[PDB]
Amino acid sequence: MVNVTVAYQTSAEPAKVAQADNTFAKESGATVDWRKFDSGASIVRALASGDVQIGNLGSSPLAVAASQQVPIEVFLLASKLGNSEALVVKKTISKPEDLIGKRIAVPFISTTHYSLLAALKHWGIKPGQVEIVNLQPPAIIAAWQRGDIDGAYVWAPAVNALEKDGKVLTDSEQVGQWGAPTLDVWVVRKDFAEKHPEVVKAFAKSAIDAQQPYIANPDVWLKQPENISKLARLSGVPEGDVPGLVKGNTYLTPQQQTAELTGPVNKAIIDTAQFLKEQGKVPAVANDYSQYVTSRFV
Repeated sequence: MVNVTVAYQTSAEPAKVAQADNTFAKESGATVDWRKFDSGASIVRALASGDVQIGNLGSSPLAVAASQQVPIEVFLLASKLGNSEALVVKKTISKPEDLIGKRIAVPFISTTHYSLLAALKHWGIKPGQVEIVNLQPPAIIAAWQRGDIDGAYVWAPAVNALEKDGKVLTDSEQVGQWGAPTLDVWVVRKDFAEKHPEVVKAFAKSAIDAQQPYIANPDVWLKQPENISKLARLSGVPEGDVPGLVKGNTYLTPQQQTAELTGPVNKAIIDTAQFLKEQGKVPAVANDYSQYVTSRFV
C-alpha cells in the first residue's frame, strides 16, 4: 500500500485529462491525494517538509529549491511556457514605460515573477521603478476586482480573469524570445523515488501518454469535448478559454523528454538561478544542477 501526495497547479494543459481520469492512481495502484497549490513557492515548502512527494513547479521555484539543496529531482517536463502566462494590466497602461509608478502583483518567485523581472530588464526599466507586490493568484484576482492593483503577471485562471477587462502587455512566449524562457516541470523527492520507483515511472507514463495525442494533432485533440471539459474543470476556467490556454505552451514527445532531461534542463536551472541571484532573490547559486535532473523515469 502506497500513499502519495501530488501537488498540482492550475495550468490548462493536456495532461490534466490524465489527472481527471485518475490514470496515475489506476496504473500505479497507489492511493493518490491530489492537492491544489496556488504557486510553486508553497509547493517547495511542502516538498521540503515531506508533506508532498511529487510536485509541479515552475522553473523559477525549481531553481530556488535546488539552490537551497531541497532533495528533489526534475523527472519530467510539463510544458515549455508561452503566452499561457502573461502580464495583464489596466487598459490605460499602453506602453512599458507606463508601468513606472504602478502596482504590479506576482506570486513570489513564480515563473511570472521571474519573467516580470526579465521583461523589465529587457525594456530597460529598473524593478525599483515599479511597485512589485507579492500576492497569490486568488488574492490577485480579488485585488484586481477592487482596483487595488494596476496589473499582474499571472497564469490561469487569474490570467483569463484579468484579461476580460484588461490588456496584455507582454507574455512568456515573448519573454522567452528575449532570452528568459520559463518551463513547468514535475519533481519528486529522493526518498520517495528510492522506495517507489515504479510509482514514479507510472506518474511519468500517465503524463507523457496524455500529451502525445495533443502533440500529434492539436486541432483534433481540441475538438474532443471531454478533453475541453476536463481541463476547464481542473483549471477553473470557462470551456471557451481552454483552447487558447492549451495552445499557449508547447509540449514534449518522449524523445524530447529524454533529450531535454539530459543537459538542457540543467542549463536552464543554472541560468535561472543566476538571474535570480542577480535580481537579489537567492543568496547563493551553483554552476551545475545535475543532482536535480534525471531521465531515469522516462
